[PDB]
Amino acid sequence: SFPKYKPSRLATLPATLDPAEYDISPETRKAQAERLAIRSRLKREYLLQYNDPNRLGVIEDPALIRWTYARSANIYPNFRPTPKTSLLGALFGIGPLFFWYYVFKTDRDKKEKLIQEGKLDQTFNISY
Amino acid sequence: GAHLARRYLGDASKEPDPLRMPTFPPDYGFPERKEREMVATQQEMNDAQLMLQQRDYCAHYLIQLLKCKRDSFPNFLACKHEQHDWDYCEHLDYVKRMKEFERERRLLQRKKRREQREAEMARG
Amino acid sequence: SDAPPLTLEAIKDRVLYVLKLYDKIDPEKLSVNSHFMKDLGLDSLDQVEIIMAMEDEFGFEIPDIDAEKLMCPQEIVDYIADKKDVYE
Amino acid sequence: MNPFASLTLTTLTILTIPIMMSNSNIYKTNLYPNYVKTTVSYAFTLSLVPLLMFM
Amino acid sequence: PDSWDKDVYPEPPRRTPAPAPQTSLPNPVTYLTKIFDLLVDRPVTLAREFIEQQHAKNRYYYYHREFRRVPDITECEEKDILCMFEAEMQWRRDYKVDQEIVNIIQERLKACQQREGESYRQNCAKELEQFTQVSKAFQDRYSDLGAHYSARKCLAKQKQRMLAERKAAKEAAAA
Amino acid sequence: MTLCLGAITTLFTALCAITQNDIKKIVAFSTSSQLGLMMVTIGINQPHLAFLHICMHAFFKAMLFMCSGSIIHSLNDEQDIRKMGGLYKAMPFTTTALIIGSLALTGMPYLTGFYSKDLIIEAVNMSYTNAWALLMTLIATSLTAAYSTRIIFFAFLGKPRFPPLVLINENNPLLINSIKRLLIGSIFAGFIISNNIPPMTVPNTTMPLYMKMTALIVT
Amino acid sequence: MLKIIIPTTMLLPMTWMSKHNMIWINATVHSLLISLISLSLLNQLGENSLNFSLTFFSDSLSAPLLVLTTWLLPLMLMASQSHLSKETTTRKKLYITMLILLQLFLIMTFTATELILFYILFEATLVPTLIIITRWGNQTERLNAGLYFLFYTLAGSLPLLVALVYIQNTTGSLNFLIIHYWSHPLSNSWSNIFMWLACIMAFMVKMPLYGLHLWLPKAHVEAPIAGSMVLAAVLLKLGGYGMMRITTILNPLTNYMAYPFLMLSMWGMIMTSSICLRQTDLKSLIAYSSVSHMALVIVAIMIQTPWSFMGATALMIAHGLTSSMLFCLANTNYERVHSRTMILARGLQTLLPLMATWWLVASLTNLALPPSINLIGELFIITASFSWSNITIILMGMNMMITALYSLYMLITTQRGKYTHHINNIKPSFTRENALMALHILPLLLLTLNPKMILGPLY
Amino acid sequence: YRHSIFAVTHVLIPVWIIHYYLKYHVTAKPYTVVERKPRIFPGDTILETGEVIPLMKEFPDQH
Amino acid sequence: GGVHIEPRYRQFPQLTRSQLIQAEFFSATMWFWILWRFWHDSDAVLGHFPYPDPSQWTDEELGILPDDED
Amino acid sequence: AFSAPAAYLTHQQKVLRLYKRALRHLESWCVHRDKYRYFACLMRARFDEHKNEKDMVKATQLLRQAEEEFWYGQHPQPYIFPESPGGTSYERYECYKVPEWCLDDWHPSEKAMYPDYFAKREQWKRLRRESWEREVKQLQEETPPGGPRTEALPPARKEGDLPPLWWHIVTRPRERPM
Amino acid sequence: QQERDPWYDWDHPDLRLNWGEPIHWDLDMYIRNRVDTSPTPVSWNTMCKHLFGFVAFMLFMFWVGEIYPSYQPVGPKQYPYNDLYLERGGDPTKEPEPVVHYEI
Amino acid sequence: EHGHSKMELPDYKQWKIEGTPLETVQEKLAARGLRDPWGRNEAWRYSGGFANNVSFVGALLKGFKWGFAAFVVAVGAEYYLESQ
Ligand SMILES: CCCCCCCCCCCCCCCCC[C@@H](O)O[C@H](CO[C@H](O)CCCCCCCCCCCCCCC)COP(=O)(O)OCC[N+](C)(C)C
Ligand SMILES: CCCCCCCC/C=C/CCCCCCCC(=O)OC[C@H](COP(=O)(O)OCCN)OC(=O)CCCCCCC/C=C/CCCCCCCC
Ligand SMILES: CCCCCCCCCCCC(=O)SCCNC(=O)CCNC(=O)[C@H](O)C(C)(C)COP(=O)(O)O
Repeated sequence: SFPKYKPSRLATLPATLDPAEYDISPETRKAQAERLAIRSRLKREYLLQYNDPNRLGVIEDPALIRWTYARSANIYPNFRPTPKTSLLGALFGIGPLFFWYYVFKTDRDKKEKLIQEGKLDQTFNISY
Repeated sequence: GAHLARRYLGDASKEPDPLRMPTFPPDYGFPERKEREMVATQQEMNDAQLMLQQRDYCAHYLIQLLKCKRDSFPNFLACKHEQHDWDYCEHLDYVKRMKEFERERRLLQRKKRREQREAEMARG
Repeated sequence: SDAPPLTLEAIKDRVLYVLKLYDKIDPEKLSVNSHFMKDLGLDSLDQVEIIMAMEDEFGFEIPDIDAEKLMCPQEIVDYIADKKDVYE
Repeated sequence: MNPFASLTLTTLTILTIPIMMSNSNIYKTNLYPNYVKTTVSYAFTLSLVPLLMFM
Repeated sequence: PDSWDKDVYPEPPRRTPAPAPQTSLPNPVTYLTKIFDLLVDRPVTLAREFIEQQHAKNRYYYYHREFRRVPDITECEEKDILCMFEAEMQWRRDYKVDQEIVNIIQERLKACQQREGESYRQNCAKELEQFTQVSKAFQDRYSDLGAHYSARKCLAKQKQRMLAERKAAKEAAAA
Repeated sequence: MTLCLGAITTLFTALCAITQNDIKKIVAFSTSSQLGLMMVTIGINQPHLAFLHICMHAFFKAMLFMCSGSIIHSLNDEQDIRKMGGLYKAMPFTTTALIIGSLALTGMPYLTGFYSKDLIIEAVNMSYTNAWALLMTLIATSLTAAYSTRIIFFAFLGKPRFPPLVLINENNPLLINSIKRLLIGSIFAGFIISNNIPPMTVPNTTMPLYMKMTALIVT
Repeated sequence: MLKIIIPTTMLLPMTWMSKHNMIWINATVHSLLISLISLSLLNQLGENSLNFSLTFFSDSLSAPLLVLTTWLLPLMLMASQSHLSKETTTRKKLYITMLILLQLFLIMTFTATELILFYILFEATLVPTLIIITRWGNQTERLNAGLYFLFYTLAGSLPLLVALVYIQNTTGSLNFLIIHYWSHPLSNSWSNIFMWLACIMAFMVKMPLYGLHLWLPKAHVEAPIAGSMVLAAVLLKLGGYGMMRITTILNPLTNYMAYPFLMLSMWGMIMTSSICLRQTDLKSLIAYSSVSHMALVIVAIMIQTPWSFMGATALMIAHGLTSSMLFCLANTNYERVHSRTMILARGLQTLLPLMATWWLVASLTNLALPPSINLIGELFIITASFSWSNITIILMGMNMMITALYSLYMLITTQRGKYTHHINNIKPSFTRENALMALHILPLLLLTLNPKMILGPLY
Repeated sequence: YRHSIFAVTHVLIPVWIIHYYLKYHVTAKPYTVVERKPRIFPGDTILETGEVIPLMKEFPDQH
Repeated sequence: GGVHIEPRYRQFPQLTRSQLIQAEFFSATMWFWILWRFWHDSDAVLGHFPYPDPSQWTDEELGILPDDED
Repeated sequence: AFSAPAAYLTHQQKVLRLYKRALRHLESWCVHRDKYRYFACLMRARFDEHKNEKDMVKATQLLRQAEEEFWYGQHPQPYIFPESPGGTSYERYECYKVPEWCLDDWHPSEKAMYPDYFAKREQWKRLRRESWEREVKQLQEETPPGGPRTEALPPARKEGDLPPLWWHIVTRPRERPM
Repeated sequence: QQERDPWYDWDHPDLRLNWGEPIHWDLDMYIRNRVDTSPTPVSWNTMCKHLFGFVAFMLFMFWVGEIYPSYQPVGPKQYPYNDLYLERGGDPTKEPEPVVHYEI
Repeated sequence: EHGHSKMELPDYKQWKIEGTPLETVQEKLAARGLRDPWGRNEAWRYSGGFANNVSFVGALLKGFKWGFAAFVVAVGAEYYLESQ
């Protein structure tokens, strides 16, 4: 035996170490066959549109259009106010602002006090 | 190192801390206590403007070394004697520093022996 | 670079050289079109070792999918010529 | 007058001339790398003088 | 050079040592500087002389502008706009002059630091104290005014400072 | 902070270097370790000596890359050391240039490296510094020697391991002249520059005999 | 000041009485001549201002903006000449008329001795931009973008008119000179707080502020190239000019009041620079970069120190030129590809080398590479913020890094790598486009020789 | 011949402009070019004044 | 700018005498420089001034009294 | 890379690929030739022991277990050929690969140079225009109903026919165009 | 996208994508120029712990070396004129306490 | 001017395992009943000018002899010149 490799999010499982591949069944073979059939149909369509001499333009890719539209324009109509959405939005949109306001306010209060008592030694400070 | 092993593994009060040296008066050992000597004055040594950390008791040999280095320029190996002299003067300064360290160490040793003898006689 | 423009003759010569230094094959029986599985009685592992030798000889490595379906020296030469864009 | 400044600025200035000529015809020929190399070598041998003055 | 006043930007006499060749070997520096002179300095000098005689053939002068003194913001009524305008212009000119004064002092400090080299910490104490004094003065007048600064804001700052000083002096005397 | 950063950088980079297969990666890690040593010199308040190190390292490390690039070009853009064997006789000028560069990097007495790196070791040893930083610097010197001999052994001594079609050539004036200029530099520049510049720091003119030879014994 | 205004007005009859195939030539030539005329205003004094008359004055804050506004029109005409080729003469003349009216409104806005006149012209600039966006726009969302752009502006600016008329009722004058000389402190009161908010939010919305920046991506993406140019180059700077003009009355209330805005901008620059990293659109990426730069300008104006004001002016000019160049480059790509998505057309450096050089220079100047005026404003604002508080630098640091990242990202996605195999309609770049990029970029590298010319009145 | 023209149009010409620009425009303004005030060692004499720096304190010389 | 050298295909590549003699000369010059510096300047590695022994110094020069005076 | 992929990998394909990877990584581990030869023969011998095994379940047990061993000792920095997908010169010359249709955009003053090349290119364009029109029908008739099942193209079967979808395979720029 | 097969003939060889295939929602984050999920010979946790351990150990030992420095059996350097008082800061009108250095 | 000289390959019978470490490999392998099929393929790495190797210390001492001779000549000349 040898020490086991533990997969993670940023270091996935190796292709040859998946327990699923060794479990072969006729259903799995049919699934792979139809997957490659879809891939080959798409490849055939792309090459048919690609090789033609008459065509002199960018080939339009419905997958790319769907990707961009879903990323940009399909977000809000599918939004639902949810405790997860509400809490994450409130945190990520309010917490940093108040954190930085507190930090800067404390820093400026300390500086103002130090300049009131005058123990700040602002010699040669002429540009602001 | 040998002093590091003796200090960090042995007795802290046995050996000094180099930051606060010396911890004893100078003429505690003997009342003669000669003072150290200068050859170079303020004005000429400022005119040489050597460097602040080079402004030590070995200044005269350094000044003559720079004199040779400026005069016999193309022969950058002409004056080697003054290089040897300035190396020797720094050697003497370092030897005197080592002797000062050893002296303060043995004063500390004898002093500690003194209070331990005093403790022995007091308990007796 | 200063690399000479290797030709089909040089490719085939080096292929047959590597195959003749393969002691599992007697040199006088092999040929340009001689098969590997049947004409020389070589194992599939022997064929992939031949692929090893080819890759170490020409300084480039053939993908496994193309390599596993190469059974003749002539078609190997043709494939490598296609890869290297050989004129004559 | 005290050629230290003139030489130490001339080295950096002549280091820029091939960039100026990069739009000229020499940039379209095969002699451009040799031009740049000769310029760099002359800049080095010219900057050797302020080093001697410092020494 | 006569182009700039020696008293405004003082310089030491610049004593320089003499060449003392301890060996008979001809140093390259002297020959190199002589050939540099021959190949560079002479043509530049003759070009300059030609340009100078060309300049002397045509001569014209320009005069530095002088400004009168106008009543400042303290001699202005609370709503009289003309005198406030004049006082604001005068105050802005004085602000520019003070900025140039600080620039001159900083130039003196930088020149000293470079010129005295390794002993700059001792031989430039005069310029350091001079800059400290002028910086103290300049900071008091304009440090907190900020953008949209004006003569009225500067006067208010001076008044606040001088009431603080008067209160401190009265308390110290009556301590 | 500067001293500790330099020490940890030189240690980590040398440790990574002593086990790499790409020659360019090894020499780049050598450069990073030298930069760490430079900041070690800075941290002990010796800036002029760090400048001298910069000037010497420029010469010999640049020539080291000239040798490496010559090897890479001669082996048909091969950078892995596993595919390069006997080059001591197959290509002699690059061989002697790389040998001299490795000797200068390691710090051979009277070589360009010796004038700077020896003073680096002496000043770090003769200063009120961190014990850990000094130990890491010594280990970094050990690892510098280690990857130097690794490069030499895996590129120059063993049997050839490159593809059979031999395209090894050096007879080109440009490469030879460019390498030999930096060779003259990496031989004589340290000596001439050290004896021509004015003195700028107090020397460690006295030193224990075993502690004077620490750099050489570690190397 | 009429020596600039009258030729701009005469641009309209000249365009409408032009021969059907000579409008572009006539318009570009006379626009360049008017720009040359505008250059006279740059010779400012260290004294008050260039008060031409009771209605218009010039300032070294107004002069660079006026020069940029005049210079932008020939570039917009050259950019618009391409996609308006299949268009009738009447509608092309209408387009040129709208551009001329926009320039005239901007020119009168930047001089504007009186605040109500400034507001009237400031809101008059809104109509031509709205019509350009909603008429000569390609997508179907141009109507929604126009609605957003109109209503954000008007919601911000309607309280401003009430505040201005109230201020004139109390003080008695809305004139800039009178206001500056007669400025009096504002007591910390609820009414004064709301007056401050009404005076500030109208200019805050157009910068725009991070909270209120939504209209801008829509308007920039959906507008034509001339609309995008005028929005990114000049229309965003109106808010900064208005704030610098109106902030004088606001003190001493600004210090307490400024914190919500300072925090919003310091976090929103990071947010928008980070948004730029994950974008599938060139125009949206450029819009978000503009939002980040204008957030920094907001910070500079709110700090309200001399160095802040000089940095804000320099950054406004530099950002205007850089963003106009970036939009022009994206439009040149779009006119060939018709997709306006970065990941589709790739490896354009191999096919168009000079255009790739233009891309590199534009991305470098957006990255604030020294000694460009972009970094001059960047550094002045950063130093002023550091003096304001030593912690701000950390945020600023992040911003700089993130900025560089996405800039080079935009340079790497579209120019480097392998060209898409299928696209074959990538024709060689025209002389018009190369001239457009050269005329965009040369003024920046000329201005970096004379930075004081764009450093504002506090120089 | 190749190295004759190049050493004039790339070395001699540039140094003519810079030396003229330095000696006549930059040094016209104060504090633009500042030197080091070179070292003065005992026994040296100054050309401008002619005086000689007195020698040192005759330290005991041995080894 | 070189000479014509053909590939070799599994034998030792052709060696010009010029490169060999240049490499040998440079290595010999480097070794001669090392040996010359070693003979002329040997203390740069071995040292010139001895390291004193602190335990060998007598108590008289160091200012030590026999544990009872002070 | 040239051949179309299969719907799956058989057991023998997997064992051959594992043999290839293991032998390459052992060569990476064994720098010297004699050591590599000895250990490669030892590995080949070990590999051949289970060659006549007939149990499929046992066959599944074999190799997959070996794969875990291979993953444990896979030499984290293996040797890669310079032009391979992990090599140091994998895509060095992709920036020099310019498409052919770009020549259609050349200025006539540029096309004045190299006239024979452009004449041959015109002949190629004519051949492509005819051959594509033939290929569309040929692929339409030869393709199975319901769409293709494997992305492999049939060869030409007539006399004047050309391989279907040939234009962008024949007209590759080069491996090293400049 | 990095761990996709580099030998398959993709329609976009650089991005390793096919024409009609669906696109991952986070494609632009995985473009071989950015974060990748290719498995490594060493497991993620081992690298983290090993990396974390090495960094922590280095930090602690540097702190210890700060606590326990190294020096020479020597005293402080001695300087002639009132510890170089006049040319380190100046202030000649104060006449500080004189110091005489010990001769040994 | 390129390398067009029609290079011809050597004879394949020249490469023999004898006299190489591959002979030791063959002995060790036949001690277990195995034989290497590629032994003759790698023999050229031990056949020609690659047969003679050098040690690390010998590699470092590339020009020690000539430098030593020059050193002794120079020191003798200096000793005979200064002694005058
Ligand atoms: C959405 C994207 C961004 C849009 C723009 C956002 C920026 C505008 C936000 C305005 C900033 C704050 C407004 C008022 C600040 C006053 C200071 C106050 O916060 O501090 C304390 C005030 O205490 C409490 O805050 C009292 C007010 C509480 C009621 C306000 C609602 C709080 C949250 C509402 C936020 C919604 C804003 C958007 C509306 C559409 C001080 O106590 P006190 O000494 O007594 O009052 C001093 C002022 N005096 C002198 C005039 C009397
Ligand atoms: C998002 C913008 C920030 C919004 C912050 C607050 C939002 C909530 C407020 C909603 C609208 C409230 C309407 C009523 C406010 C009343 C304020 C008021 O009357 O002060 C007027 C004040 C004093 O009143 P007098 O009676 O004359 O004084 C005599 C006694 N001292 O005089 C003024 O300053 C007039 C100025 C008009 C105030 C502006 C009112 C609107 C709110 C301010 C603008 C903020 C919202 C901007 C919208 C942003 C969209 C881009
Ligand atoms: C350095 C890194 C370490 C790597 C570790 C590697 C571990 C190696 C040990 C694995 C053990 C095995 O053999 S794995 C056991 C897998 N099962 C079988 O081999 C059964 C039938 N064999 C076949 O079908 C083959 O194809 C064959 C007949 C050989 C040829 O076929 P051809 O006739 O079609 O060429």
